[PDB]
Order: sequence, then C-alpha cells, then structure tokens
Amino acid sequence: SKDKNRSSHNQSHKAHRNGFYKPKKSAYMSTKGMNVQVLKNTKAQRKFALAKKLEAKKAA
Amino acid sequence: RLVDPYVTYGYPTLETVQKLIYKRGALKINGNRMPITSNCMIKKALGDKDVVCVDDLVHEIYTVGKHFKEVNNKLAPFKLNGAKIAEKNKKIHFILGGGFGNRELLINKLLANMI
Amino acid sequence: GRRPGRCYRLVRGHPYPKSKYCRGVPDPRIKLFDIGNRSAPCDDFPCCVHIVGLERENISSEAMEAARISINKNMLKYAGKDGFHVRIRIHPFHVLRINKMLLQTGMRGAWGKSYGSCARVKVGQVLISGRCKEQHLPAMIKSFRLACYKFAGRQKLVISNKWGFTKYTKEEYQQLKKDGKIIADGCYFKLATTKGPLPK
Amino acid sequence: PLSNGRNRRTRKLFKRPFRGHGLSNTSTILHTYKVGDYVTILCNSSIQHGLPYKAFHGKTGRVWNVNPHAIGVMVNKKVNNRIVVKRLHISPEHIKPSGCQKDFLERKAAVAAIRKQNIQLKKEGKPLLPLPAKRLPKQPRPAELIKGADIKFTTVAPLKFEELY
Amino acid sequence: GFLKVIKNRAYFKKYQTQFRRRREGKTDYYARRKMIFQDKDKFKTPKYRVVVRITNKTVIAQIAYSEIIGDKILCAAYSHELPRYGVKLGLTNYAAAYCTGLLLARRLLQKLGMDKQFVGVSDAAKLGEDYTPEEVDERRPFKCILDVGLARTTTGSKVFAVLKGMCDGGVYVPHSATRFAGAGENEEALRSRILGGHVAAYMKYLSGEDADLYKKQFGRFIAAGIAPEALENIYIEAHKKIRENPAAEKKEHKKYPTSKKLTLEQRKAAIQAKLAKLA
RNA sequence: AGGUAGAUUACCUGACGUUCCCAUCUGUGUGAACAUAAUGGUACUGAUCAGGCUCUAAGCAUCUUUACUUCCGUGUUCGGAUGGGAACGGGUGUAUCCUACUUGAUAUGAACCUACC
RNA sequence: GGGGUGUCAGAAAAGUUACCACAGGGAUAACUGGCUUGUGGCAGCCAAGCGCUCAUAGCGACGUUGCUUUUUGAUCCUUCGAUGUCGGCUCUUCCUAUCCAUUUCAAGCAGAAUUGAAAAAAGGUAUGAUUGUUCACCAUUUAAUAGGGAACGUGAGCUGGGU
RNA sequence: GGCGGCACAUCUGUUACAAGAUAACGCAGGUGUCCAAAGAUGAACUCAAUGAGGACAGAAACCUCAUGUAGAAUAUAAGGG
RNA sequence: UUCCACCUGAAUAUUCCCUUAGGAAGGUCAAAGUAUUAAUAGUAUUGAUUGGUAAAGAUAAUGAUUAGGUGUAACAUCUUGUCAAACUAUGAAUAAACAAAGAAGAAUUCUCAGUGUUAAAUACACUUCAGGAAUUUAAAUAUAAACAUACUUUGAAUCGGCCAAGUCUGGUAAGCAGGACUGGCGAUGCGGGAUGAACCGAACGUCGAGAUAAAGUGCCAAAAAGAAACAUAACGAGUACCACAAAAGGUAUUCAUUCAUAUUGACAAUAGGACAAGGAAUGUGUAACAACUCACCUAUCGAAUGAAUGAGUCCUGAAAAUGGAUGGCAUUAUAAUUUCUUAACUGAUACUCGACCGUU
Repeated sequence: SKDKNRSSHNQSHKAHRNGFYKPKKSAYMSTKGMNVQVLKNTKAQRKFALAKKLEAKKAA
Repeated sequence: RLVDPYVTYGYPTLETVQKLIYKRGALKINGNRMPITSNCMIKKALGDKDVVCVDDLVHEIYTVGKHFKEVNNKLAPFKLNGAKIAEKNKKIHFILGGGFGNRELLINKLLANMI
Repeated sequence: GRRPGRCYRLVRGHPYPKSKYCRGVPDPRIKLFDIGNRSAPCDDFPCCVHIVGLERENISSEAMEAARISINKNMLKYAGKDGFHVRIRIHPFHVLRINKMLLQTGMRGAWGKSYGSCARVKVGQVLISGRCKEQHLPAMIKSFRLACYKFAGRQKLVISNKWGFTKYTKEEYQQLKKDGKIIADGCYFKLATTKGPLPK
Repeated sequence: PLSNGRNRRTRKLFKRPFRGHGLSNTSTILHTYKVGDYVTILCNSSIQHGLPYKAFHGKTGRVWNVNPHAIGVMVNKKVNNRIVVKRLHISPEHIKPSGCQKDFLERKAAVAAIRKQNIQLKKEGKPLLPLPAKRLPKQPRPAELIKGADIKFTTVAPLKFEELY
Repeated sequence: GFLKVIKNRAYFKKYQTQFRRRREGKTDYYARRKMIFQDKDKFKTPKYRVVVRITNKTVIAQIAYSEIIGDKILCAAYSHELPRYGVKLGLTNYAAAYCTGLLLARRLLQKLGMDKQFVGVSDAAKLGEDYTPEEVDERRPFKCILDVGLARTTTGSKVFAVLKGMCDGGVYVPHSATRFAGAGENEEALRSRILGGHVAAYMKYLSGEDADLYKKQFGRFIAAGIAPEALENIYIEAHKKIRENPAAEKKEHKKYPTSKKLTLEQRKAAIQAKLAKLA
C-alpha cells in the first residue's frame, strides 16, 4: 500500500486565492527589544511632557 | 511581448480610432458601462479633463494627449465581432503567416472586418 | 554476456565517471587513441578528414576499439606504417550501470552495478580525425567509411580544408611557415609571438 | 532528501569570495547605522558567532534598533500564505549598507535644489523654475532628419554557408 | 634540470595578498580592529587613541581617532622638539619618553581649553607614584587608549613611560602600575628612571672603568659638557618649562624629483631600438 | 622630498637588475641598569663612530600576475510559443535575453590627517 | 536540575493455527489479459579470418541494427458480495519463422545421398516403455513423423494422475 | 506479505532545478560520543613540502639557511572557516 | 440516506499521532458580521543588490586522461586530445527581496524642551523628524484597481489523486516508481481529432440573426476553384498526441555541386595493326612459339560523355496466430504529399447585436 510521499502541486494556486497577507503598519512600529538607554531616554521625556500637560489642565 | 500568443496588436489609423469609438464606444459611469449617445454624457464624465464632445475623445486618444491615462481609462474595452483571424492559424506569429503578434499597420484590416 | 546496444544508446542521467564514489569499474576496451605515424611533423601530412557524429548518443568503448582496429589494419595495408596518423578524439569517461536480476531475489529495491564505459557525444562532435599525404587521401576515406559500420547512429565524413590537425587553412599555414611564425615541434607547431622578455 | 541542519546546503553560499578570505574591511566596522536605514544582510562565514540564518542572506531590511555591538534589522519573511516581520540583531560584520535608494535620494536632492532657488526667485519677483520632469519609460523616438553628406551604405544579405571544419 | 618551481602562473592566479600595511609589517590589524570599534550606539563619536611609536632617534606620540577616509590626528608631540624645553641630548631615554608624553597632554589640554581644571601632579617628589586623573566638579578628564603597535610590552618598556607622562599631564589613559619602571621596588625606582638616574649612573660607571669606553657611548655628552649630575636637574626644569608653554610653534621646501616615469612613446622607442640592434 | 597613523586591500604582488638620501627613516655601537632569552640573534634598554650595502621609496623591462576596454560572439546557453519537421535520438523557425575561455590594446596605483624639510 | 521513554511528542507485551472465524481490499500477492522485452527465440548490416589458392559455396570474430510474445522476469491497470487453478483425452480453426509432398535457383552439385535459398499454408505430420508430468530420454515405423496461437483454446465436455 | 534493511530521532556533500521549499528501500558517509582542557584570556612563533649544507647519519634520527597562500593542523563524518 | 429553483464553490502542501483504509493544528471553501480604509498588485520599467544553475575551463586550484617536442626511464618544462552529480576561476536566461515620498501628501525658515552620549557641548541619538509659529505646497515611473481594500467570527468538505510536457532521478524498459514549475482531468458539458477523462478550439440561463475558432471542402458530410512539382505499375501515400518500424543495400528516379574528356572531332559501336601506335603483349588460346581478342594507335562515324559528393522520393530490408480497417467507399498528370493563388467557402453552448428569465 505504497503512496505518493509529497507534492507542491496546487500549493501556489492555493496560497494566492487569498493572497500573501502583508503585515499592518503597527507591526513595524513595535518597541520591544529596543535599546535600554533609548527607552530610558524616551520614557523620561514622555513623563516630563505628560506631567507638564497635566499641570496646565489643573491651571485651567 | 510577454502576452504575445494571446493577443494581436498594431498601430491604428485615424479612421480606425474614429470608427471604433463611434460604433463600439462606451464609458464607465457610476460603475455602469453606458454606451456613448450624446456629448452631454461625455461632458459629465470627462469634462474636467477638457474633453466635452466625442471629437476631443477621438483626438486625445489618437494624438496621445496629456490626459490619455484618465480619458482611456474611462473608455470601456471594445467588444468586437469575429473575423478571419489568420492565414494559417492563430497558433503562430503573424510573421510566420499566423494570427497573433504585432501586425503594425496591418492591424487595421483585421479591425475593419471586426468593427 | 553483454546486453544489446539498444539498451545503453540514449544519453540519460548525469555523467557518472570513475571516481572514489564509483568503484569496481571494469577496464575500458580501448587503450590506444593515436595510431599510425605518431611522430610525423606537421609538414608531412597536410590532409585532414573527420568522422562527425550527427546523433546525441553514448558510444561504447567496445565500439571505439572495434573502429580503431579496422582503421589500423586497413591503413597499414594501404598507406603503410609511415603514411598516416589517425587519432581518436573520444574517451570513455562515462560508466554505465546494470541492475542484474537472477523468488529468491528482490524486485525493485536495488541500484545498478558498474557495467561498462562509454562516451557521451553530441551533434556535430568530431569522433575520429586523421591526416596523411596527398596520395593517401583515398585510403583514409575508404577506411573511415568502413569504420562507421562499427558505430551506432548517423556519422558523416568531412574533408577539412585546414592543415594536418592545425587550426589554419592550407594557404595560411603555408605563409605563416615561410615568415617564421611556425616552429616545428616533432608532431605539431609552436606559434612564435612578440611577448615576454627580449633576447640578447 | 536533505537533512534539517541549521547550515544545510551551504557549500557554495557560505564559501568566501575567490581571493577574498581573511579579515574584512574596517569600513564594515566603522560605518554608522541609524534607525530607519536600509541594509543588506550578508552572512559572513568567516565569523561563526552570531551568523544570521541562511534564509536571510541577500535580503534588504531596515534598521530598527542600534545596540552597542549589534544592529537591529527588520525583514519580511514569507510563510504559508502570509508575510511576517522578522526582527534580527546582527553584528555589522554580516550587514552592508544598501543602495536601493541611491537614485531616489538623488532625485530628492535635485528637486530640493530647485525648490531652494524658487523661494529666492519669489522674493525678487522673477518667474520660478519648474520641478524636474518625472521619469518615463523609453518613449517613442521622434522624427529626425539624417544628413546625406557623411552617410555610407553597407548592403546586408544572407551569407553563403561555409563549413567550419 | 629538475626545478619544480612553485611560482608558476597557477600560483599567482590563486594568490591573495594581505592588507597593504600588514604586508609592510606596520599594522596589527587583528588588534587594531579591537581598538577602533566604537560602540555602535555612540554614533560618530570619536574613539581616541594614543599612537606611541619610538624610532631610532625620536619618540612619536599622536592622538588619533579613526575614520573611513583615514585616521585623523587631533594633536601630536615629538621628542625632537624637546631641546626647546632644555633637553638637548638623549631624546630616546626613559626620561625623554616621559617628557614627550607629558608635553602631549599639556599641548592637547590647552587646545581643548581644559588646561586649568586638569593639572595632574607637578612636583618631582611624587613623580614615581601611580596617578590617574579624576573628575573635576562634574567634568570628566580627556580619555584616551594606548596603541603600542608592534612593540612588546615588557616591564621597563618606554611605551608606558609616555603613558605615565600623560596621566601626570592630566589626560586619563586606562592602565595598571605593573609595567612601569617600578612594578617592583617602589616609586623611588620609577622616579629614578623618569629623571634619568639610570642614564646618569652608566656615565659615571663607564668613567670609573675606562676612559675610551666613556667617550664611545656618551661622546656627544662631553662635547655639550653635560655632567652626569646635571641630567637629574635638567629633567626637573623641562617638566616645569613644558607646563608653562606647550602651545606648539610656528616657506618653500627644496623638492628633489627622483626618477620620473617613461611615457608610452619612449617605452616603444626603447623596445624598437633594442630590436633594431639585434638585427 | 621624508616620517607617523591610516582607508582602498596586487593598478599595491613576485622575479631580474638600476637611482638618490640634505633632513627623516633604516640599517649602525654597547650591555650597567628595567627586561630578555640555550645565544644582547630576537625582544629590552643606553647611545651616535661610521654607511646609502640592505630595507623603504622612485623609476626599467615586447617581465609572469593583477586591473579596465574591444574582440571573442549575438557564436554557447536560455524564458515564451504549433494539428512546426523527425520512427527515434535529438534539432528548427518566431517574439526575446545573451555568457565564458582566449586573444589584442592600455595601466602597474589613487587618495586622507599630523609633523618635519 | 537529575532519574526516561532510541517505536526518540514518549503503551508495560511471545508463538502457532493445515481445525480456524469475522469486517473488509482488486488501496494488495498467487492464473488470464494489457504496457515493457532485460532474459528466451528469430532475423539482418560490416568484413578480421576459416574454408588446399579463395572475405561472402557454407561460415563469420571485433562491433552494430531490428522483429516476436511460443520462456522467464519487471509493474500492479481490470477482477477478493469468486472469471473453477496443471496435464492428458476429444475437436475445430488460425499463423509461418516449411518437416514431407509440388515448382525453381545456387554449391567446395560427376551419379547417389546432401547443403543454402525463393514461390507456396490447399493436403499430411504416427505407434509405444518409464514419468501426473509440459518437458525429457529411449525402441520402432514413416514421404515427414515441423514449430506455435486461440482466457498458458477446451472441467453445467470428460478424467482427477499432479497440486 | 515475510526474511533483510531503517530511508522511525538525527548531521554533511549530491540528486536539486543560481530565493525559500523540495521525492524514491536514490547515491557517498556520519551520531547516541570526546574534553580541567581539547573551555577563557594574554604573549611569542609559523605550518606541510622542497633545495643546499653538517661525524657516525644512510631514502627516514638531529642542526642551519633559503623558498614556502596553507598544499599542515584544528577529537570526530563531510562541507565550510 | 427521501422535494424544486437560485448563488458561491473546493481538496491530495505543512506539524503531531501504536501514525499508513483513521484523527487533531493548518491551507483551500461557504455563510454571517463589520471598518472610511498607514488598508491594493501571481505585471512591466528605472536604480542598487543576492545567488552559482545552463554554459565555460582543463600546465586556472582538486581529481581523471592520449600523445609530442626540449633540458637534466624518471623528473622538470612548452605544447596536444578528451572529461567530472558528490571539481572550479568566470558565469547567464528565468528568478528572490528592496526603493521609486503614509505618525497619516511635501519642503523651507524661525523658535525649541527632557533624558542620555560627549572632555564639554550649541555636535549627536530617541522622544507624534518631543513640541510651537509662519511661508510654500498636491510633485515625485507605466498599467490596473470602490460591488476596491482590510478583514472578524463560526463552520463544512478534503489531505487514495491521475494526465501533459522544447523537464529531472532509479530502471534495459514500461500505460513503471518518484520529483521541480505551470495548465488540466477529477468536478466538464460543447465544436474538432471516425472512436477516447486528460490532445486542439473554447468553458454552458432560454432563444433568433450574423461574423468566427480548432479543423475542414470527391461521396458518407455542410463547404473550393485554379497553379507548380517530387510521388504513385504498390494493400505507396493520405488529419499532430496516436496507436509503430531500424541499420544497411540499389547502373531506381529528380535536383544541386565538383573534376576530367568536352572539336575541329570525346565516349559507344565497325575495320586494320597491336610490333599517329602498341604493354615481358591484356584475356581466350596453341605443350610454347602460332591465331583471335584487350589496353593502345590509325580508319569509320558526328553530340555531348565519364567520375565523385550530397539532398529529396521510390524499392528491398518488412514474419503471427477469428476476417478487417488512411473511419468506410473509393483515388492514382489524385479525390495522395509539399508549397502556393484567389477581399473563396463550411462551422461551436465561444464572440457581436437583439428579446425574455434570474443574481448582483
């Protein structure tokens, strides 16, 4: 009862029906694994800007 | 050239462009393939492209003007009749006496029997 | 106990030369590839004829040797010992395999064993070349036609307009020899050039 | 039937260029990579540590992170019927700056050179220059007249066959 | 006869030359690429080195940072300009190595304007101790890396005499006090070599052994009248004089053409003349 | 012109001979001390009586090599396409892409920072 | 972390049924048929030599080209809710690569007896000992006692010796 | 089908078609280990081979110079470095 | 395994399994439900690359291999002939992955902060090119794309496949076994190939009229007349896949090329000689000398002759079993084969136009 082992036949036709799904833009903007110092620098400014924005809200 | 075995083509004359548009002309309006009946419908579609009647349609296509891409895209593909396609058969190039490939100015004879 | 020639005539598969992975190869039938006046200078024999193979096929070493023997015997009879030089221009570098089957045996689980040697020739490839004098040209043509009966497929006799195994046609070799660009080398010629350090 | 080793079928891919063995340039370790740059991943088999997978060889990616010793490169990988984003960290030995935007970055500078003069010509009131014309495929050549003064004719015909032998 | 010369075209076709400077025996590219590699997240920030090369007659010190176009020298100091500071003779001693290293530090610090907060040590009493520049207020000292090239780093090697002078000059160079003229005994052994005590003890040793041997080795010292006792004091003043004016110093030079090429016209004529003579 | 550090890594290499050295570099003298080894040959240090002998560098050669260009040659091979030809084997025509080896001509380095002449 | 599952994503596991049984399978073997033709069989081309001299009356080495399905292989397309599986007896028909008889040509054809080949398949091609035998090998007789096919012709035709 | 083999977990070159993937009980081989150093680092040196010399010493003992792009070595199969 | 019409419409890869007649993850598919949407490409062009296949090479590295010079069998050295799936310097075609302006369509000027790098920074890095304000601005290859594009959820069936080939491997080979790319059949009818799952044309709602495709035009069978040739005294030829034929031989025939004799006289034939001209005189032949005859030379006679090579066609090679298959009849300066000429013709459910039904 030997059988055919493998074939790539019809595989490209199948893969192109619903064509190659591209990744979304948000996939290229991930930050995990970035430089430790650059993350430390970015977080410091974001905290500074947010705290300065919030005191303006309290003022007005 | 890549699709040569499936098409035949050539260089149209002014009369071929005139008769093709006059008899088989149609425009894609609102997703509908509406045939050309008046100059008012031409102005409504391609008026912003400085094309208002059926003669600027012919002139812009024939001379390949600055608005060819937009004017040609609005033109729906022509549905033509049948004709004696080849001398031997359409399985060989027109150079070898067949049907497909580039016919240059001899594409007009095929279109005359096809329009 | 040799299979018919129709079994190993088509060029199939990658070349399978004798190497460290292909052992137990029987020795080829043909050992001599140059016959006749092997040491005759390039100026004695101006004529040149070829056997051109018009078929893409394997040529067995057995058919090479059988053709070599017939040309050798026919030529010594006609052109003598010092009247011709015939060179075989195909070598048996391809090894054919046999799947020998002897119900006490397998059916299809096996691979070929070394069976013999052959050359993978192509269309227009020169098989055998020769050179002799003007008077002995008919001897070549007759003996070369008889040799083609030992090969398979289509062969054609070509009478080259060049010199005796050179690349120059007969008048160019004549004028290059008289100028001094041709130097005798026992059985061939050396091209004098204008390169390298000058002499003193 | 191949095996499934990490560096299978790499006899010729990982072989060094002819007469190109040994140490590499110092421009490889001195080039400055910034986030957003375009680089080409080139597996240098002379350095076995940190060798990128052979499937990324010759692919053009973008720099997404810069570390003290390695450069974060981002490439697109084709999977069953989708494309995924692969984020590698490769030492500068195995990457190389890409010229994929060489022509584009020139066209960017050419239009900015004209734009600089435009903001100055507007102050003086003179007409301002137009932006460079866009690239087009080879257009049909126009009609041209050829002088007969320095013309020479050579007949072209089929050739009589001559046997090479 | 038998040759079997392995220099045929097959040899040269597959031959791969080394790097040009390694081919010249001047660059250890394996060690160089370690000292040139700045951190990739320090974009284009120079990684300074000290190139200390000692010739047969002078000590060369240069502060360099590598670039793709080529190495760029920020500042340099030589021992052949030492006589301006009173060191007339012996420009390759352990003492002249120290002065050149010290002079380069002061010359560099003045260029950057940081010569007032970074002073290092000045008194000769504390010359033999290991000193490293430290932070002043919040400002770090100028940092450099030592590049010894193809020089063996033994205990008493002069490449660390230059490095010792820089640290005393206020420029921070990472190091350990295990390859100084001391690294054994104490600071008095290092101080004696820096002040030329080893030099001004062979002059007197040779005098007590043989007069002609004395004139052989120190012949130009008698001509200049430099007594052995004077060597110790002149190096004290040279350090003092270096620290008060290191700002470098201030034409058409006679050029000597050497051989010049032959054009394609003369080269063709030479071949034809040689061929014509043969006939 | 020379020296230091280089980047390109043979147009930079290899062999045969030639040309200067005024500074520089090199070769050169010595072994007391740091340090070194079986050996002051190397590496180390102290020095300056001599020298262009070598190195380095500049140039020479119908020099090997290497590097560009033509040619090789639209010849090898190749993507697309017959109810095209052939009993096979293999090989057209059409719309296209088009190497390599060889040979011949030219070249034998360009170029960055610092110092000194 | 280690102890380990090697059938390596990891049950704890010996045979034999000819006394056998069930669900199924032409997904798969034993017979025919079909593709192939190595092997078996038959036929050619060349011509080194054999044949007292003489390559070809008769042969034909070294090579090389085909045909056949009368051997045995190779495969697994049909048949597993079954195509009765060997031989012999009986009987008809077909092929020719002709054993005899008829007509011819050639010979190393004097006669006789033979040998090679062409036309030709309308007619003939036996009796027995041993063996189930196909085959084989013997004893005869004959003008000759040729080779094969038809589901390896032929079991609601027999027989049942073989299996 | 059984007997054989393991193509059952696995690595290298090739078949394999210059991205990736990639068959056969296709081809040539390999693994179930070995290492307190054969791991880490620093320094010094240059290997195989050949030519010419040196008491025994010779084709092979050790010493010296020159040439030497790796033709050696790198635990192992093969391929890379 | 039980009613109808309508719409969409597959599969044989990959991973794991005591797995191999079966399952689960996943791919293909349907139905529902969304989003104004940094969310288009089985394409080409231009630009910078990647690769090591075809090819190529072989005193270019590894390995194999024939011979010839020169110098000191051997070794060097210069040549020569032929090679590699597990050799390679070089290296295509077809390809792979980039870019051609989305922190949301550019750019510039001014102002400018937090951290850190830095010797220190006004350099540099990240922070919506932190942020903020003015001015300018819709430009940046071709083509196509709003019933576009991006999908989300839920779920079916399937993972025995088979065929073709300007492809490959094992095998002598197979309507054999196994693969790379694509198109098919399966799931598919229609026109043609007589017949046929896969070939060719072309994919289908019910119809009318026309131009067509493959392919055909003696009759069966709708439709063609003319032109030239190589064939055809034979079951020769006659619609690819396809249902078969080879080496070889022929004073069979047609065309082409090359050489020689070709006339003032070749070859064929007739006569004399054969000692302008004759070989110890060629064969027959006399025991041998002799005679006839041959090569050869004269005489006679007045248009081509002789040899080689190549390409077509024909004949031989060519033998199997029920009677039979260019499909049959039949054709034979064709009604066969090859090529043409003629604004000749026939013909599909495909194309055009029109009428009607349904889906969107």
